[PDB]
Amino acid sequence: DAGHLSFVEEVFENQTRLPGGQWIYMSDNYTDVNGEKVLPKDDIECPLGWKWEDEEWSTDLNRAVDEQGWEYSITIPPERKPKHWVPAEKMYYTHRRRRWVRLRRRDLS
Repeated sequence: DAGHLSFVEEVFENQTRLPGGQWIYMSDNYTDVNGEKVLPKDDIECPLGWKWEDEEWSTDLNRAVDEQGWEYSITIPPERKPKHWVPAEKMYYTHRRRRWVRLRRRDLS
C-alpha cells in the first residue's frame, strides 16, 4: 500500500581487438557506462533490503546496437578510452561493448 522503489541495474560487457584480429574475452571485463570497472553481471547482488524483479539479465536490441547487442568505438588520443559508440561494426573499430540490464525493487512497507 506504500508502493515500491525500482532501479534498473546497468552494466557493460567489453571486448577489444587488433584491426584484422578477432574479438576476444578479457578478465573482469565489465564496466559502467563511463568505462569504470565493476563486478561481472552474474556477481552483482541486491543491496540490503532489495530484491530482483527480473529473473534474468537482458540486453535491449532497440538501442543503437547490432543484432547481438554490441556497439562499437575506437580510442582517439589524447583519450585513453573510447567515448563515442556506434551501432555498426567496421574493420578499424577496436572496441565493442554490450549493455546488460536487470530490474530490482524495494518495498516501502
